[PDB]
Amino acid sequence: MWPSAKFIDGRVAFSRMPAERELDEVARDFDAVVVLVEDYELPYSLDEWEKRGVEVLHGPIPDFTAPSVEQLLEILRWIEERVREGKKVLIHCMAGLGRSGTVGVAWLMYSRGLSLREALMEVRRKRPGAVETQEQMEVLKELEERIKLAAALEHH
Ligand SMILES: [Cl-]
Repeated sequence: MWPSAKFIDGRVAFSRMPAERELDEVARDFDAVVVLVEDYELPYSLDEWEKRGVEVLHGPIPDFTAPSVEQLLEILRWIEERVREGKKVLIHCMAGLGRSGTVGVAWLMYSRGLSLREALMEVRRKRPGAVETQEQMEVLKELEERIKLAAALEHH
């Protein structure tokens, strides 16, 4: 297991950007990768993943910014489809902090129904620093309220 990978359940991890020399290892350990960096941040083409038999969702998010709630939910749905096929999924930004941490917190709230508080404490335990900006934090409250609101519809 790639030591940079920070697992938030048995199948999904977040990390920093693998370097090109790290790709063979990351590919032996993961079947799918959600790449959250922008093109100019990458030091190799995303074909390198394809060549190694790894499925890619490229969901670029400019650094120190936040996805919208709809980008987040799109990423979550794709992660869920792969987990269902028996895959392991790595989510990665550049530093392993704000962007990939924001998605990882979103993954715990969606898949396990934990509060933003409990999810954020789990992600920070694995990587202190994660979720960097207040826009990142805001989108997570936005998502939390939507999750509560959707769970409330199902009760009544
Ligand atoms: Cl919704």
